[PDB]
Amino acid sequence: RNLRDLLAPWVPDAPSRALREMTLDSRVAAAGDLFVAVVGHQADGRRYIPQAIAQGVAAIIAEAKDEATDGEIREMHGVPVIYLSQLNERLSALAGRFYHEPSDNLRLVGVTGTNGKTTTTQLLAQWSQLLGEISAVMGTVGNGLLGKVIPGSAVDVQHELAGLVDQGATFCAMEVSSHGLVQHRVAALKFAASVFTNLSRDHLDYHGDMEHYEAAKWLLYSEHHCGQAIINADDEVGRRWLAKLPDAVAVSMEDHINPNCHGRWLKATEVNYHDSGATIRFSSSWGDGEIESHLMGAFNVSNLLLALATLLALGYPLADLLKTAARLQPVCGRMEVFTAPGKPTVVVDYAHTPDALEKALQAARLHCAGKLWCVFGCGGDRDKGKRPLMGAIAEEFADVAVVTDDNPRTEEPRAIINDILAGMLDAGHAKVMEGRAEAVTCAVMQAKENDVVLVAGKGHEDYQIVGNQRLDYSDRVTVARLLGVIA
Repeated sequence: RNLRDLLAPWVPDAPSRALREMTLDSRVAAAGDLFVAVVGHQADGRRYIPQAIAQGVAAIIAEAKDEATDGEIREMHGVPVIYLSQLNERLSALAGRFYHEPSDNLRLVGVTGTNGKTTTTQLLAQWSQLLGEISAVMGTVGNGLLGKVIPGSAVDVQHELAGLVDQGATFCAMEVSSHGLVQHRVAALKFAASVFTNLSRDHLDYHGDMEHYEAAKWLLYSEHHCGQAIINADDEVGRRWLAKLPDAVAVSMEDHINPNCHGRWLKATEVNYHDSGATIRFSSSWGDGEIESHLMGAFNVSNLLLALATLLALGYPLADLLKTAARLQPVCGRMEVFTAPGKPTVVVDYAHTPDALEKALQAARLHCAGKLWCVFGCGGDRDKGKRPLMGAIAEEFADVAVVTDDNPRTEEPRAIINDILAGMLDAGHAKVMEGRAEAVTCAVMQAKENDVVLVAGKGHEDYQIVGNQRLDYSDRVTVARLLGVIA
């Protein structure tokens, strides 16, 4: 790491200086560092140049706006200060070079969209690893090699990706937020593939607004190295973009592939939602097949198909993907299915809002031949508004609502339950059982073999907050033990 080499693409004259780390934060800027002084929203890093110098940074790269011309090399207390125009725009490229282009030394797949990013990223990372990659993820859950994900500027992105390259990662599945993209946080990453789960947002009913939003996004897209484009054709915006991208892969489970285009495509032709997952029959430009997914609900069929289409597009052989699909697992505590011979199917999901609970129940219903049970409660000492809404949802979308406790904290547990019941048309038809473990047990032990019990609100969280006490408790463990299986 040398300032002169770092800057060679942009500034030919730059002085030679050994550099340690690259940081935007003057507070942590230490001896030998490159401090990068940016102008942000109500913050100007140039103000902190004297501090950084006093802390012994080897060099500084600074926003040129108002202060200097692009490429201008100055010197303050024997420290080179190099000014660059549009530094925010170029920060990704700058950090990329500094960290030896990590995205050129592994297969990076970006996933964008409002929903399904985490799941699709997890599936990409899992499936690629099943086929022999050392895979990693970067997303909302955290960053790391698979099974080692620990819970962010353009510099942080490149640095983290370099970290992963150093740990041996050959594949990385990255969640890309709309906000990250707009702020040029992934501007210089070489994506092998970019996956769109959707491109549809609220607040775009005026066609001028839809046009500006789309224009902004198309502009951003055109500036990035997206690689193979894999787009969900079941999304309306998805379809519009597919019409403009003859090389993009169209993915559908709802009959939106237009075969006249002769493009690359992948479509589920039939899905059987059953008591332990989904059997997905599909055709594609790569060949046809049948996958046994152990994920639940229609949305996860879509996510799986997107990951499949992506890996096919990257050249992973269909036969090997088919042979490994049954090993794909859900994100822990996300529509995570528990089955045991001759017992009801039990799904653990973290759904703890009206919208999430509704979606979870609708997903569970697809796999449910008998009655759908919903075991849930609401957090105490928190916003109470969702309580009757969750009651109404449980009553509507389940056949049996079992209302119980879920982190009652210092609030009277029964009072929370009463607020839930208040939301129902027929509270008397709900079952109430206090002690969460007892409520779970009640549903699981009474439910028929062909029933499904959704246990909602905790997912992977292994505690029940009663009073001030963080009591050891797991829905997953409770369910596993009742079914005689292992969590």
